[PDB]
Amino acid sequence: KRNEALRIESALLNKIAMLGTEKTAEAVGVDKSQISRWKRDWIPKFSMLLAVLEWGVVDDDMARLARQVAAILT
DNA sequence: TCAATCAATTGTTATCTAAGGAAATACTTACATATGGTTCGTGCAAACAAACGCAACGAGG
Repeated sequence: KRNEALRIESALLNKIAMLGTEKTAEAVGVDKSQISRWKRDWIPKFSMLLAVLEWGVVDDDMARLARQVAAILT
């Protein structure tokens, strides 16, 4: 669960970074500072919970690989 | 016939220099209320951070 927690934290932080701390705050309903500080404080803890809760999702690179394979075959 | 001087009792102070050895543990007021401090998540502005566009400069041709 340790490495799953690390993976989930990395995926979450990547999603926030891609969407944008400012944009993520605007969509969530908080201030950019709140997202910036959740990234430091709770995202690791929530990530460990997800690792235990077994909510891990497919890594996006392998997702792109699967999409490409499904396009090439079909 | 009082007091200056001996005499026994009481209290204070002293007993070498270094190196090793680690310390311990009984002896239980309780329930309620006011207040206030501390922790925590938030917002706002400030303070950094990335990545360009433009212009000036200074070397190359």
